[PDB]
Amino acid sequence: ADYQGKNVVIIGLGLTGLSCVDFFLARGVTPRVMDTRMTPPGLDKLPEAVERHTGSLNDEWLMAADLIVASPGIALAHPSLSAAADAGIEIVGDIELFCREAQAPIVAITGSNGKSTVTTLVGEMAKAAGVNVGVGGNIGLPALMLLDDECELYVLELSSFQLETTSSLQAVAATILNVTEDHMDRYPFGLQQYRAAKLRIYENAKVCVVNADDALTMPIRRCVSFGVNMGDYHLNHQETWLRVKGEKVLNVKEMKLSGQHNYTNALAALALADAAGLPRASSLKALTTFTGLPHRFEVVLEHNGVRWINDSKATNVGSTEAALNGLHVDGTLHLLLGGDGKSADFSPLARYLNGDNVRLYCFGRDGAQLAALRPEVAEQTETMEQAMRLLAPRVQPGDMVLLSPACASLDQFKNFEQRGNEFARLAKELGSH
Ligand SMILES: CCCCOc1ccc2cc(S(=O)(=O)N[C@H](CCC(=O)O)C(=O)O)ccc2c1
Repeated sequence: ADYQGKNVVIIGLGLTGLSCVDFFLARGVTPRVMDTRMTPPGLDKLPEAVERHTGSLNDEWLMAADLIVASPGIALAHPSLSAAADAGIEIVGDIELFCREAQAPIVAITGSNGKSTVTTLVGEMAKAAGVNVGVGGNIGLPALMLLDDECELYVLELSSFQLETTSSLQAVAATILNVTEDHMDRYPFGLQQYRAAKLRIYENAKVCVVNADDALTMPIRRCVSFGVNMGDYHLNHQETWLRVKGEKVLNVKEMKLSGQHNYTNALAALALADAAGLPRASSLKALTTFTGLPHRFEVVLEHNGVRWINDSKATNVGSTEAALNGLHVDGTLHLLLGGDGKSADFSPLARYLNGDNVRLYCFGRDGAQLAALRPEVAEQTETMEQAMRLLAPRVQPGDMVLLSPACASLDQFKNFEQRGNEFARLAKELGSH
């Protein structure tokens, strides 16, 4: 694509908004930037020659634009964007701009849970094969920061929000790992509308990879499948093995990751890597070396008979359910829940919270709603720190402390990483004498 002479408006700063700014400048186009936040991240990094408008949208700028580059963090349904669309003004996001330029095949991964794990895994499979790979998108570096004509493969995590503004993706391999309720604050037509956004990832994909166990991951109108008991890629319990069409490929005792949902993450990653043409041996090797992502069921302290686990990356109900389903606790589970629940129904969690060995410590915007899952075993505080200091004295040898909050952190924190980092610091303070 050619942007010379166009009036370009970018909505949303941050590293992504900045990567869009840098993208245009390097192409001889000075964009203008707006953000609904008064002091958006990276404002101080924004070059002085770039005009900016913060604290609201600017309809004069939007309606004058030839191209609007919209952060995934702003709804296309926002009246100002709806007005621009009605006017025939083209709206894209960073992923769209990237796809128009990329000169290597793209593996594209979305889903409500497991997408960063599968993304990072496919990256490691490529690295083990000696492929120059760029890994990022919705995690790590924004996609435009990966663009390099020496890159031989791109592996992108894409959110439902990014997908809504992307039209030119033709993935070599694409998957929706699963679809469970999330982002309902952005999808007023409910679960099918959210699903529709993710289904975009399959458009013009060379191979589609679906979850045999989740019908919502399948196109409305074959794909390769992965699953637990069925699928082209499936599990065999003997010990557990990864299998491809009846052939054993890996005894999961060689994996550092554990738990059934990580075994299906492994299958999804292998299916994508196979479709991308990566050698099978090096892909299997990566499965054995990968240790996990920070904030993803991460043991931050195991001391004095107590495991403290940072699962701050659990920003939705289905992710917290993945941590709880099949969870082994010797003594009492001390579960930290809270933040901005994005209008989620938390009741699917209730079935894991029965018995004499669970306590709930509920905080942030939706703390009262979370406490209400089982009031008799729940405490509510304003902050996660308060919750930690409340629970710490009650922790006994055999117990587990688990931050798996089922909510976005954005009511009280910059992001789930800062929430995880704060938890870890507090765990280390409170978990020794
Ligand atoms: C003009 C836009 C101003 C707001 O900027 C944003 C950019 C990206 C965004 C991405 C998302 S998001 O939904 O993709 N990610 C959050 C992350 C939660 C957490 O880290 O605790 C979530 O899954 O709930 C939400 C809001 C966003 C807002």
